[PDB]
Formats: sequence, C-alpha cells, structure tokens
Amino acid sequence: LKIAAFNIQTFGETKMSNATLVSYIVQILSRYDIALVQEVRDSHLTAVGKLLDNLNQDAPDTYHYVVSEPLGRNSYKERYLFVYRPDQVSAVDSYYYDDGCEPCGNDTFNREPAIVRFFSRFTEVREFAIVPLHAAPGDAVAEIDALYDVYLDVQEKWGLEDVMLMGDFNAGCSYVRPSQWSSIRLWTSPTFQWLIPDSADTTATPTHCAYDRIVVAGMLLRGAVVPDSALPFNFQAAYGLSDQLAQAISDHYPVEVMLK
Ligand SMILES: *[C@@H]1O[C@H](CO)[C@@H](O[C@@H]2O[C@H](CO)[C@@H](O)[C@H](O)[C@H]2NC(C)=O)[C@H](O)[C@H]1NC(C)=O
Ligand SMILES: *[C@H]1O[C@H](CO)[C@@H](O)[C@H](O)[C@H]1NC(C)=O
Ligand SMILES: [Ca+2]
Ligand SMILES: [Ca+2]
Ligand SMILES: [Mg+2]
Repeated sequence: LKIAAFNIQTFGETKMSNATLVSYIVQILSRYDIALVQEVRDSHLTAVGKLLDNLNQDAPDTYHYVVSEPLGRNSYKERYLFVYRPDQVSAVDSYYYDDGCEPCGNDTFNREPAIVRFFSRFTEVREFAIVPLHAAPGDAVAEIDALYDVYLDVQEKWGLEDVMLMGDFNAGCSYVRPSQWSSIRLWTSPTFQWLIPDSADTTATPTHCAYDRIVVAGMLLRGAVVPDSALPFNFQAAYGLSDQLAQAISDHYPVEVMLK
C-alpha cells in the first residue's frame, strides 16, 4: 500500500484551472492509495471538487476524500485534504486536535492537525491514524515537538498506538538547525521512527532541505513499514520536466512510503 504527503504550493482555483498543471498534479496523486495534500487555499471547496473530478475522470469512485475546514491564525487559511482509493482503504472518522486557546494567542499550532483514522484490509496494520502537519516555519521546533502531545491525544481518543505523523514539518535548513533536534520530543522519544532522513531533499527548488517528513509509531504500523521505502518523489526528474514547469507544480516534492 502506498501513502504520500504533498505540499502543493497555494493549491486552489488557479492551479486547478490550468490543464497542464492539473495533468501533472493528477499524475502524481494517482500514484498513491492515500495522499495528504497541504496548502489547500479553497474557501468554497470548488478546487477540491475539480481535483476529484479529474482524479475520477475515467472511473467514478477511483478516489474519495476527506477535507478539513480552513485552518490558520489569520489569512491565508489552509485545509488539510486526504484523497484515497476507497477500494483500498476506508476513511473511518476524524477530529480536530485541541491545541489550546486561539483567541488568547496561546494555542500551539498555526494549523492544528485534522487527524483522520483509516482502515486498510491489505496491510499488516488494519487500523491506523494519520496526523497531518504543515508547520509554521518560524515555529517549527515547537510545533514538531507538540506533535508528541498530539500522539498521546490520539490514544486518548481512539485507543490507537498506530499513528503516522507526516507532512511539511519544515524540519530542516534554517527552520530547524542541526542542534535544535534534542528540543523535539517527537524526535528524542524512541516511540517514533523517522522514516524520511535528515539528508533528504524534499524541495522542488535548488535548495536541499528535508522539510517534509514521515514519522511512525505503534507495533503493528512500524512492522508494516517497508524499511527504506520512505523517499521524496522527485517528479521533475521522474517526468523529465524543466525547472520552470516543475516549480509551477509546487516548490515541494511529495514524500511517499510503502506499507506491507
Ligand atoms: C498553465 O501553466 C503553464 C506552466 O506554468 C504556463 O505555461 C508557461 O507560461 C509561462 C509564462 O507565460 C512561460 O514562461 C512558460 O514557457 C510556459 N510553460 C510551459 C510548460 O508551457 C501557462 O501560462 C499556464 N496557462 C495559463 C492560461 O495561465
Ligand atoms: C493563555 O492565556 C490565558 C489567559 O491569559 C491563561 O489563563 C492561560 O494560562 C494561558 N495558557 C497557557 C497554556 O499558557
Ligand atoms: Ca492553532
Ligand atoms: Ca531541492
Ligand atoms: Mg509553502
């Protein structure tokens, strides 16, 4: 089974009204049984609707989706979107993480995770959750750290230790410096296995940064991970694109992984 997290830079009406970009976005997303899409700026869900229509172009129900409400402390707010192949997996339910008091300017996440629970008959782990995160780059250390508490919360809600935490964590370059790692409970705790390594390049631009990550916890899920299957998908190289076209699709590569 194949799972990916993809930040598609300011995804919304503009990209979805461009047939060339749609073509590639669809081709990338269609690789996966579950795909998290981040940076969804789509206040009326019309871009999301266009995406699904394109995903389902030659067969209805090829993809279903779950989408969060817009999240963020001010403009511009972003939705977390999960598209998935419903013949492969089922999105069972979801909830918004309680990151404390927003009106207070006190809360722990810019875009608190909208957590989705999946059932998957073809893998060694049947029940697992995905916690999505597009971290605020200026608060990346505290937000990644806070995912430790999100993990503990998932066990409170669902009794579930099998949890994949993934997305654009902004976990590298200037946002998380080499020595700041011990400040991050999600990293210091042996509860978690970091699948995308520190050496990864997950940017479509010429920087070399391991921004986008996939982290797993729980006996059944960790056992289900194919070791070394977690990698950035360089769609520029894969499809032989120019720098221009690649970067117009997104400034990030998806990060993908296989579960057995
Ligand atoms: C759809 O997207 C493509 C790719 O970004 C756009 O085509 C590019 O347009 C720019 C600016 O005019 C050119 O510099 C590139 O040479 C074009 N790239 C390719 C691959 O052809 C196009 O502008 C978009 N279409 C519309 C109508 O906005
Ligand atoms: C945030 O603000 C409220 C009101 O000032 C305060 O009572 C609370 O202790 C603060 N919360 C945290 C988690 O620091
Ligand atoms: Ca918040
Ligand atoms: Ca790069
Ligand atoms: Mg971005």
